[PDB]
Amino acid sequence: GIEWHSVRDSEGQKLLIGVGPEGISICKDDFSPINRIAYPVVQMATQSGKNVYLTVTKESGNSIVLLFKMISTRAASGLYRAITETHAFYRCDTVTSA
Repeated sequence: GIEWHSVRDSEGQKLLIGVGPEGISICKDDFSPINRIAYPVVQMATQSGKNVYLTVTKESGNSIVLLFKMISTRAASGLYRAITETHAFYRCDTVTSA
């Protein structure tokens, strides 16, 4: 079901990002879980060439940025689209009586 994307963190550690129904899943290359990020916590998503940045809200109230380095601009666009468009499936909104 979930589409896993190959990324590298700030240090260079190989990770796997899984975009699912509840949110973002961060794992190691052997799929061992590390952390999970729910979509309401995700404030923003940014793409700068091969890189993808995420603005995450903390339970404290403040916002911090997560960096994900990728092999190509098409790989980054694939992860950016996954976070942005599976949000147009998570966060739905329309009129009823038109």
